[PDB]
Amino acid sequence: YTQVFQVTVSLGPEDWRPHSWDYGWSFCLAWGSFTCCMAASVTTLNSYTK
Amino acid sequence: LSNVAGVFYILVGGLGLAMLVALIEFCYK
Repeated sequence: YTQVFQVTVSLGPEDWRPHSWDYGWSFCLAWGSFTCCMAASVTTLNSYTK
Repeated sequence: LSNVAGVFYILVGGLGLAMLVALIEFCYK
C-alpha cells in the first residue's frame, strides 16, 4: 500500500496531489503492532525451551 | 522505494521456505 501510495502520488492523483504525504498517524502505530507481535513471540518460544 | 520492494517477494519467499523446511522436519521428528 506504500507501493500504491508512492505510485499514485507519482501520478499526481486525478485532482488531489498534496504538498503533504505525511504518513499515518495510525500507520506509524500499525508499525508498533508489528513489534508487539514480535515481543509476544519471543517470550512464548522462551516458554517452549523450558 | 519501488526498486527495493520487489525484492521483498523473494524475501518473504524465503520466509515461506523458512516454514516449509521446518514443517517437514516435524516429519523427521
